[PDB]
Amino acid sequence: GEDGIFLVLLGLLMALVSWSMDYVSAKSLQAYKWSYAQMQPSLPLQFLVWVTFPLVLILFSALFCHLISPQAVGSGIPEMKTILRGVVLKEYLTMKAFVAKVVALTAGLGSGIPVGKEGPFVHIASICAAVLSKFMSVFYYSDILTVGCAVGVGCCFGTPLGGVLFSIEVTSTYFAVRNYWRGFFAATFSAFVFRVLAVWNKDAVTITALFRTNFRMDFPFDLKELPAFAAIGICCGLLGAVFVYLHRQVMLGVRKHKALSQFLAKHRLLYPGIVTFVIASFTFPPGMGQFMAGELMPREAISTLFDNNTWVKHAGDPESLGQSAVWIHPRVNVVIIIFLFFVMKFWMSIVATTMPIPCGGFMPVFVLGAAFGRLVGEIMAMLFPDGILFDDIIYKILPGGYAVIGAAALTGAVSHTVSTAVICFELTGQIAHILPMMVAVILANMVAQSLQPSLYDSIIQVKKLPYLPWNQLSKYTIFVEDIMVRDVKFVSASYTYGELRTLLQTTTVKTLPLVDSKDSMILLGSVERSELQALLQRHLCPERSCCIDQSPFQLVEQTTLHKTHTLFSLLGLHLAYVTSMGKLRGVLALEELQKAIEG
Amino acid sequence: GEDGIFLVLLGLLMALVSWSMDYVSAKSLQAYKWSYAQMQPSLPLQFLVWVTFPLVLILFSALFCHLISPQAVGSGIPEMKTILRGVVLKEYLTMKAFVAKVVALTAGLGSGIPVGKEGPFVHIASICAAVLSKFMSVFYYSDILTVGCAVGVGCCFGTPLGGVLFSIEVTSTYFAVRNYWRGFFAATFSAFVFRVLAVWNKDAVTITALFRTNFRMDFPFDLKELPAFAAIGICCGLLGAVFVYLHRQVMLGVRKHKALSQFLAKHRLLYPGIVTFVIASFTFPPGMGQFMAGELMPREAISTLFDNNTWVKHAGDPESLGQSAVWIHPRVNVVIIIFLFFVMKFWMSIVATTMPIPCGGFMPVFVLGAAFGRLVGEIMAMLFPDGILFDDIIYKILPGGYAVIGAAALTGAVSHTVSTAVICFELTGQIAHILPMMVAVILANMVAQSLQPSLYDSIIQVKKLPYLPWNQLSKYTIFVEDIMVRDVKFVSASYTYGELRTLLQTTTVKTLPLVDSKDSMILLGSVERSELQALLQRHLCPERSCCIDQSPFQLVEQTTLHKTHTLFSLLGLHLAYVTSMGKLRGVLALEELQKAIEG
Repeated sequence: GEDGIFLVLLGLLMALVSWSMDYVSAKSLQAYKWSYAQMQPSLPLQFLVWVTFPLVLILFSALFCHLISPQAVGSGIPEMKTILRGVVLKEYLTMKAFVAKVVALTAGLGSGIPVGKEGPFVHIASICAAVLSKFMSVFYYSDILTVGCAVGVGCCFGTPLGGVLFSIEVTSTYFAVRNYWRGFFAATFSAFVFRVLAVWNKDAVTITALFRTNFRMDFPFDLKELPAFAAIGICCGLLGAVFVYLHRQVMLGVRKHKALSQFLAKHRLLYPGIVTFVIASFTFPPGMGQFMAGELMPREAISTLFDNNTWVKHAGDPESLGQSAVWIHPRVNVVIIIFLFFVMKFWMSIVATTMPIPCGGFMPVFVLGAAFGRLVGEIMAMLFPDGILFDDIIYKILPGGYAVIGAAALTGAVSHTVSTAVICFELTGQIAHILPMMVAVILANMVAQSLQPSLYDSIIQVKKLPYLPWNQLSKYTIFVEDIMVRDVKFVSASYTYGELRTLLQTTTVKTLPLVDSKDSMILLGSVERSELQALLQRHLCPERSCCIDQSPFQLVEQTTLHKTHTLFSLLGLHLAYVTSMGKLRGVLALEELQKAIEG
Repeated sequence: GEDGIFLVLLGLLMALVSWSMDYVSAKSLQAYKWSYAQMQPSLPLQFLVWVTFPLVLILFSALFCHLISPQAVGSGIPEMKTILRGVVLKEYLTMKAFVAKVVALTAGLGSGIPVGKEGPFVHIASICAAVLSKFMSVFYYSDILTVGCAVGVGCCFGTPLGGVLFSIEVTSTYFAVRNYWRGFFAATFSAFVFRVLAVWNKDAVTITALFRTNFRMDFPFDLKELPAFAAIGICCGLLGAVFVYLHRQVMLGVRKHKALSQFLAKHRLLYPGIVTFVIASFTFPPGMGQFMAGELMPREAISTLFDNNTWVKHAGDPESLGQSAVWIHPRVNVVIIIFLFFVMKFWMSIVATTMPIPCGGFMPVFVLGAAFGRLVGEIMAMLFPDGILFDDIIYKILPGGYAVIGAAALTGAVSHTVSTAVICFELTGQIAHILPMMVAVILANMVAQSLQPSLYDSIIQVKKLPYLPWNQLSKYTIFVEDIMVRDVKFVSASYTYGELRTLLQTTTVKTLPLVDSKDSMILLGSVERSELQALLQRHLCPERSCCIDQSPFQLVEQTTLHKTHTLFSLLGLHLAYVTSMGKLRGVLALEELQKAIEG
């Protein structure tokens, strides 16, 4: 209840900063489109302004990623899912770097290029959670991490339950119940406040999800195109896996040669923008948007792509429809335009996420899934223009739900989870296609689990971070024999004045192994050095309460590394006093286990 | 993948038995209504047939609950959520009692009284999972329990994600990720196959959820009635808590006196039916259904209750609408009919779940939540008949979504969870009212968590079962001093022929504490007695491979009971070799911890 007050204040400021950032980003994009409309149609001058805006904005964000933030480039979720695996980086969790990312992320979201949103927003959300936890309870750790992840994605998209499911279902092994209680509570409140303020100030008539894709919802599917639903898993996940492979094909491409390393050391700044320059050469709407339709910021691009009609029979008319008018070449078949759409988008999304930016890998992946979905919907509308008969009512198909199941399925394959489709129908506003997208997402996840590793697993692999992985292969010859450290810290309780001042003047660390005697070698517990210092100074001052805890563990010295990994996984505890008969024999660390599981 | 084949065969037979049971139940109810229509309107004779059908059917089910099943009366979820807390009852998990429940549950679902469905279906689902796991892997325990619970509720209602959420979120403390993978996989497949077969044989045009409650979904709520949404939590959860209290008011009412105990021992059979007899006297449609409208099996009763119109302005017409025509008295205001509706339903649902039947406590609770929802919707339609203005379109309110948020909210309060509302909108077919029902469910859950215990917690309390509870109150004076058992089983590895045959001829249990020597008292590990017997017989026969595992634990002998409860909770392990300096000093059991936490 009262911790829930902490939670709702958290989600309050989360909704504030989310509304602020997308408000300013939308104003920026509409101001750009305002000017680019209003000046004149001059093909040197439209090209001029078309190349002036993006890289000024992008390299402004890149300056903020470079100079103020020392290490926060390429940030997102995999570093904090490694933090909940144990490796703490408090210098990386800096509040000052916090502001260094988000407004740059605003300039990231100010980009006309597709960018990532949620991963950095998850990270800065966990920053907000940790800092406000520092401010509160004076006026539990991976709990705050998991809560931060849940409220971050659920305040990105106003999606509570898919947000908490997307937090817990991948970034854990076990999970505590007070944490999901806090999770859905703050996530529901965050999704609540995020939607109302756009009705408070700048009308968003009362509630959509974000996107109301209106359908007839009467005889929707049917099950005759259900074998076509076979396709809506399989190849989708296939190409998603290829994406992962190609991402590694450029991550090694980050550091395959020394010459680009040397010129990067010569000047770090110029590298992303120039190649964005050439896809700026592949964005230009009257030059090459004649054959790509580059007039599409991705949000309204997919809302227009979610049009509840058949564009093959709307290839029958030259009618001024809504924004879907941008989907017509006057003499080229529109299956060819969806061809050039998906091909240019997949080989531009890779270099979009390649550049040194804190990037999530979800939103261009959404637009390619939606592209494939309305692709297959329009081409089977071409193959079957007939529809069915029903009681005095002909029911033909429509590809909007096909677009939304593609933009659930392929990104679920990419994300190696199922919560992505939960976000997908939760933003869709209608829940006709639930069990087909569920079947497709589990098909694509088992394809992707069969073939390739994850995105973020490959990310922590290439970045070579300290992580725990494992793969359930307990071989014959692995023993804890060269791993424990036979350095022994020790305190006897029998230490008097000189010995106590010696302990004051010698050691450094926060808590200590406490034994009976150093000849006994048998551990008793662990004691705060700080409490000892406090007791000694506050007994030495008034011149002129021994509480004891225990060590909950012992490593029997012939345990396999897989079962020891399992042990530290279920404990969630860091170090090991590997003893024999009570008598301490070695010290085992988490990083030592990681270096062992290298083998 | 291949364990997923086991999973989909499981969910296949689950969908088979679910389709079978509700198919036969629907045929039974329509055959009853067929006869009760077709004979004649005679008030002695309609009363005659009206009292003949139900208790014949009910006491048929009660005979199956009594005679064939020795202990399976009052079954459901709380016994198996206690089983995953450790207490195994394999005699209670009998396949033969399995068939003894379900067809009786069919006669339970054949009843015109509101009954429970999911709890017994969860239990028999876990029975199916355990038996098929016994049959497979020859051609992990609470994993099978949690999978059984998830697939049971998700095959009850065709609801995968709310089903797996309803399995995990209450019946656990920690939870493993392979288990939810299996969970949503089989749950999605079960929900898939359950819906298609009603289109295969007996048309259910292709896909609803179950109930397509069609709404205008255009300016739906608005936020001006949002303070009325304050009410839709609070009092709802209030009365739900009163329900729990009143349930205990009859559970003690089960065993408050000795005279009814003596007459129950005289003949167990007659007790439920007679009081059902008198509410049969409170069911009769021309006698007292003039003032209760008893012509309502609950499924179509709530689908009719989900009518997307205002019955106050439809109190304006005598028009033959659909089934909603049964909601009219020709001279009594319909707020008074909803008065008698909710009052008779809440004091009949208690004695419905009271009787010795395996019963869930959800479906009449759904109908009272829906009753309160359309109650408040119709009365604010009376208070505000105006609606709003919009662009040449007047938008007035409609109480169907109000009915569905009530039938999410109060049953979420009753169930002490949030997954119930997930099932609610997942069966609703439209997801307009998501964030209001989320806000209402968290309000009602915090009210119910503030006031009263759970249903099933009170159930295991009154049934006095062996369970672990706790309540985060570590007092000053609790120590593990009178709890460990100083009986020591011991085997030395140095035992030769006569000593080994002595160990063969003496002990009983499956695995044993293995020590170095009995004078050492220091435990080494645990060894299967069966493997020892096998080695000795298969070395004694060919006349005429010592593998060693370790004991992963030690209880330091001054641990508090709350932290020891926490220890066994996080381990998921049963017994404790409480040693000192290696040397074994006591044996601590789970039931001993339960008897300690009695204090």
